[PDB]
Amino acid sequence: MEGFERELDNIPDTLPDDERLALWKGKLKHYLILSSAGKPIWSRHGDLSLVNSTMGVVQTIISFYEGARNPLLGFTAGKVRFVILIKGPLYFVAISRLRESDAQLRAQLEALYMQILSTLTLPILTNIFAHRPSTDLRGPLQGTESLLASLADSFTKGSPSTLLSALECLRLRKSQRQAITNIFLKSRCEELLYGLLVAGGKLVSVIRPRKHSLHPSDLQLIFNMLFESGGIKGNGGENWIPLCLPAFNNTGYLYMYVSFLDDDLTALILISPSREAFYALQSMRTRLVSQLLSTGYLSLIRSTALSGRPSITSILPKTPLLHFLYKSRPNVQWCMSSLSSLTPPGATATETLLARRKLMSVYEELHAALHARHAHLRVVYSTAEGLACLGWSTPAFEVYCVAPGCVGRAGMAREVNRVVQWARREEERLFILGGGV
Amino acid sequence: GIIPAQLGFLAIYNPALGTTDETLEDQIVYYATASTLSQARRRHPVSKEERHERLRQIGLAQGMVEFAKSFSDGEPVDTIDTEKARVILVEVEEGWWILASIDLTRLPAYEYSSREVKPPSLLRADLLRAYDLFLLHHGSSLSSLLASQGRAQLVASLTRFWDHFLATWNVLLHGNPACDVFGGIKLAASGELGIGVGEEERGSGEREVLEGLVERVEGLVDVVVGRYGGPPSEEQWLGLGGEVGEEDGAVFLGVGALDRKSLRGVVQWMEEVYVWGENAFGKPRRDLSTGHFLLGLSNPKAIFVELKPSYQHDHTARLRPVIYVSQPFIYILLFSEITPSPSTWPTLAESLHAQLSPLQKPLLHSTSYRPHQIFDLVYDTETLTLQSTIPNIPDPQSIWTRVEALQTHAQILAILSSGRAIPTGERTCKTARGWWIVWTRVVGHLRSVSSSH
Amino acid sequence: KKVLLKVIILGDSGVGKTSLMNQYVNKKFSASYKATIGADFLTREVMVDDRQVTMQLWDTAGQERFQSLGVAFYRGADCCVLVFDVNNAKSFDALDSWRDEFLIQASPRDPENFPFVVLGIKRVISTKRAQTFCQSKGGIPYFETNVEEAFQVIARNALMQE
Repeated sequence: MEGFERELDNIPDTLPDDERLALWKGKLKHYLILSSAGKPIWSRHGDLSLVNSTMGVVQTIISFYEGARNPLLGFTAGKVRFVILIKGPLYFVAISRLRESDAQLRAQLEALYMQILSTLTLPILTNIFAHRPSTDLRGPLQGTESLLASLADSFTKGSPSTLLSALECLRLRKSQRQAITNIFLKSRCEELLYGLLVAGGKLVSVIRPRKHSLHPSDLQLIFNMLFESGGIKGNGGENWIPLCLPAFNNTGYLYMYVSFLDDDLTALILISPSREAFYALQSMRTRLVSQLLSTGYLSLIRSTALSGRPSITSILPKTPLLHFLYKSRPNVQWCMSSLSSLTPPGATATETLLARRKLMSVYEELHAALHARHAHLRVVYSTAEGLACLGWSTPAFEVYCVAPGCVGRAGMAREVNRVVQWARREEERLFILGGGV
Repeated sequence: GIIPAQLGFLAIYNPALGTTDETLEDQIVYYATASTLSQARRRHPVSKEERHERLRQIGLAQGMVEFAKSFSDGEPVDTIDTEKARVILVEVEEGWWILASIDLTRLPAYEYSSREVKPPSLLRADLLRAYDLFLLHHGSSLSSLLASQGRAQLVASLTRFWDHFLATWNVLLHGNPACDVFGGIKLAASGELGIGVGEEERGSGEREVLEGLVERVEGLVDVVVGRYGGPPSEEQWLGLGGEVGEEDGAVFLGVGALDRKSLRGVVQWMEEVYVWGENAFGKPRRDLSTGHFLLGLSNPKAIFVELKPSYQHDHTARLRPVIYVSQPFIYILLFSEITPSPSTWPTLAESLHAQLSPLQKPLLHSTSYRPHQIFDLVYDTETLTLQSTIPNIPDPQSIWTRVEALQTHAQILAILSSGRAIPTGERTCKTARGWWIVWTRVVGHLRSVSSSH
Repeated sequence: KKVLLKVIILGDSGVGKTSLMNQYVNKKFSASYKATIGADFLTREVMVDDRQVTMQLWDTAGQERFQSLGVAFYRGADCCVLVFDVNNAKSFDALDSWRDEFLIQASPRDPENFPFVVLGIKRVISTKRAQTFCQSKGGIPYFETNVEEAFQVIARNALMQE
């Protein structure tokens, strides 16, 4: 709220040098991925000319700490926080003026590392940086830079999925979701390993075999690379992306087939351990798609995705809450109320973006309060007219809520219990309890 | 085989002292490490490799400061989180920095955990309190100390004071972290004496007696009296190297004539004297004639204070301290630098004792006054007074078990850090152990209710 | 599109202390952390062959306290520059030790023709002694200081290696 409107606006290259440097320093958040050699691998804001000396400084500081056998995990400078992650040859540093915790910035840097490792498998990365530490990774990362930039933009905008390390799901009936999963099973192929149906970035259905299990890290990686980044639209149509899925197998290449269900943007993802399966997976999709319109489930999916997150009044009749964010510790999945209630009905992109950023920053402050290291906090209430907020971290779930300041803890606890009760009532209709057969 | 958390190293440096090469070692006006600190710890040789490590650490801190000058728009690096240590960089004043890396607990390869280590806010508060005490015992400000006494004398004084302080410093959580993080003046449980007529139970006549002592006694500028411990029962109460209790604290502050910052410094020195009697800085050895007087007016030991502008007496004073000690009470009396002669000290001491001994019983009666289980902590930012009820951490019968004490105090420090309340909105945070912390900002008091199950 | 070279320029204890690098780099993109961190940080682009190349200059401090962390700054250095002063006698005499320190500390893959362009910043060290060290190992392109003209040769030697 201190210049966030132009924070996502990139630094123009036509400006002279010192104005560009001042603009770069004025950015609220910076993501800097580099090698152990200090070479600029990727920067969210500004080209490598702008960030080159700064990245060298960061690398030599971390290398100072590595030489002292005491790895550096980050440091604070007033309101600014620098978080440093060392994933082998790769050094990730996040500079935040938005007051996030070390854990949240570390999770965001871990997500960036996850995307990079998905681009090229871990043994290949380690070998290319070991047998040649003087390696510029920007070569193989030619197509990955746009995805990383968009993912970092989503992080700055406020990513609840990354904050909670979970995923969102369509509010589908349990019978309807079971029918969709059974339709998914009725068209299955031996080469198919991980089936996935998503609608508007929200999980719809998951298909996994008995032996191999779909780790939540893999799902987070897929959603970050496709829906959080929004790069799935790029090269629209059939999309045969080689993949890594390091949680499943980081030493090998899977292959994910992405298709648009336009026959809001419903997507079908099919991950197979063989490169030649694509055509067969194509025959899979036409088999699945034809089943969906015939049974009408595709139209239902599109209609459910078209309506966004349910409004706070509809979820809780006559509630003082403006928004909430409920995460279930099992099933690793979350849900939230519509963001349209925060902003006035007639608003521009900048106003809605500012409202989302404010609410998300409140949520990350609450999340940091709950998950402070060596602090067994269970409930946290704050008053940032004002704006009251509560966060509850029962070992079975995790709920954050925001209301106008004229509510108080007494009523806010009642509202939090109410929304938790609603989520428990609709647990089967909100979360993927189990995968496919 | 668990290695406890200890101060990995500490250093005080002025970057403006070392400009060119072969003057970088002049930057480190003080340096200490655990191996160096061992001798001082027992009481209270450097080589090229160690000097290289010291210069590397100081240059690394300066490099972080300069690198973050651009991003933070003037704010320097204050906290550094590393795998094996927690580093605190505090700018004590303009151009003077103290960098302290505290080694985390090693658990048998090693696993490095900071479960019991003080948070960065509390470590910075302790370092600032030590720096304020050093200023209290030496000059007005470190820059003035240097420009007056030369870098060699500054190095000697810093070495002595900081070796003594770091010998007894506990990087782990201990005592009352909630009171320690705020700094300020820790008032006793009774608070202050009665201001005017009608509060004689709290010590209104007692406060009048103290004020008349200030005015009547020649050369007396200020008086602060604090209660530490209990009434007389071989006691050896003034030592024990223990911790200041929750009830212990300043009872009657100055009559004015002292800035609240320097008044806080004097009160902290009183606490240090109570904890480290005969071992505190200045060596407050009890008088041979009578044990009531220690650090008499008769080595002209004088502490340096800044007087309040609303006083006749540009504001530095260099007053002379005299500590009159009773079993429960400690009176620190700040006399003028020259007006009371040391020659008349034997005569002045008898009058002082005759004017404070009859005060002992009424003072004991008045300080005994007190204003599910609820603990609060009111810290008035304007007047720096701190009145708290949160119990201190028991040493390894209080109403607390030690584990609960550490958990509660670490939690409280977490709310203070999150609430941006430490000097250097309502935050209501609960837990699964039945503790309900409620931090409120009174409009400038900062209350911290600590409701228990 | 974009090619990157992390230049490591080895000042022989203050010889290369921004005496000549000041007017080379755009001073806007700088970080004078050589006194504390142990390396001045610079960045400059050159026109090598019909396409630009960025070099991140690391003007190493060379102090003994930073030597133990030598592999820290020397990681992945595609370029090295042995810089001395023509007037100073010990400037040229320390080149062999500096080169051995680089060769052992970072261990370049093929140091036989590793980029080792020498900048003779402007005498005890004559031109004969100036290229004697060059012809000793590989005839490295020494240039007496127009400084940019001694760095596109660095790119021509480095891109062909990549």
